[PDB]
Amino acid sequence: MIQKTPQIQVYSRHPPENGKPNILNCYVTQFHPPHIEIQMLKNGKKIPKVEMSDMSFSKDWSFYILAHTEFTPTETDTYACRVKHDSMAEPKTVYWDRDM
Amino acid sequence: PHSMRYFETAVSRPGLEEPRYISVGYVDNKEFVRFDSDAENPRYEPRAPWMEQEGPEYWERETQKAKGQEQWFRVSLRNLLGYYNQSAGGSHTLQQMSGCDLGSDWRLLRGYLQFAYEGRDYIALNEDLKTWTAADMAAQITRRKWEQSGAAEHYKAYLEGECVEWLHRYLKNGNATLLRTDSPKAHVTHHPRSKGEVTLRCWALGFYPADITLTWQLNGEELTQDMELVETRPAGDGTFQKWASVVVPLGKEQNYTCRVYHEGLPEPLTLRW
Amino acid sequence: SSLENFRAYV
Repeated sequence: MIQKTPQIQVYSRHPPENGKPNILNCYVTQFHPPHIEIQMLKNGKKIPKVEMSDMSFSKDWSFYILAHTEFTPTETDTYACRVKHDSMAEPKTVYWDRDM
Repeated sequence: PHSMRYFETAVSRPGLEEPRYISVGYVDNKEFVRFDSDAENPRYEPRAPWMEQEGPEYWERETQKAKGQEQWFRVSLRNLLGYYNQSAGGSHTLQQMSGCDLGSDWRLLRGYLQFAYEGRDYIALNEDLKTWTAADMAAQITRRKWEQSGAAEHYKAYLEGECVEWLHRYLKNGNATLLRTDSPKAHVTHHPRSKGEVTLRCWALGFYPADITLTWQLNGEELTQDMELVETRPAGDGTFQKWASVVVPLGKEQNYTCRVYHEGLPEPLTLRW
Repeated sequence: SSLENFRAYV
């Protein structure tokens, strides 16, 4: 019952340059319970070999985790992070915005 | 400002005897060790290069202690279930943060010990390392139980002893890593926002440590309450990122300046579109 | 070096 909705940030490790290999990050924070499912997407399709960091929690007790995968940003492909957590009745999908 | 902390988490697994237990140690906010109950072979593991200095007996000792913590958290979670009249059919969490801080003079500055149930403050050891602060009625039970047993002295001893001992050692072994900086690489971007207005983003990338301050100014004044500041995020390679943006009238961008303050920067940066 | 909690449980 003590639930906290996760905050989600989707961003690249290095400045985005269409055509050049990079790493896409999905930083999920401020959530509780610790149980959480994260999937990274490319044009609505799950990206294979997505790496999950080990989970941790911050000074305010809320948990956080970092999911990341290799990707090559383009002109037309879309990238997003879909998070399923008990605090939400439905999975939340956040798209990558290269200006954020 | 130096410190060491162990963030422990125990999550009950309905129907099972053993809860999942995860312990992560930090020195100056850098993860350096970790023990996870789920691993194929549970053992504290090195998470910082400088920890490769420790011999096999170190990991062996830490691992045993972890086993001890598993049992403590297991029993405590069962007790808490009773305190709150909760059902075992559901999952619950018990967390603990403990450690010490060193001041500029190097002496111990303060010791810490705090617990949280279901992610909410439960009970905490006060700075005097003698009295307890309970968050609710349930915790009051624990408080009275611990005063009568004199648990405080146990924690105080570790916090003023072993905790300080190993923090000095760790700060000494990973000195070259922990005391380094990677000043931020910054730049400003320009983006469309709405009619007659645009967004200016001040980016700070690849910096370490995470501590940083970004500000915007308009004709000599910092735009405190009219600035969107994102929460600091990990780049994934050990460094961090952060940015602050402001919405400005199209045509007056040149009137705004961004300042970046980081300890790797002897003088604050000053950028603009 | 990690801490070992006191014998008294919550």
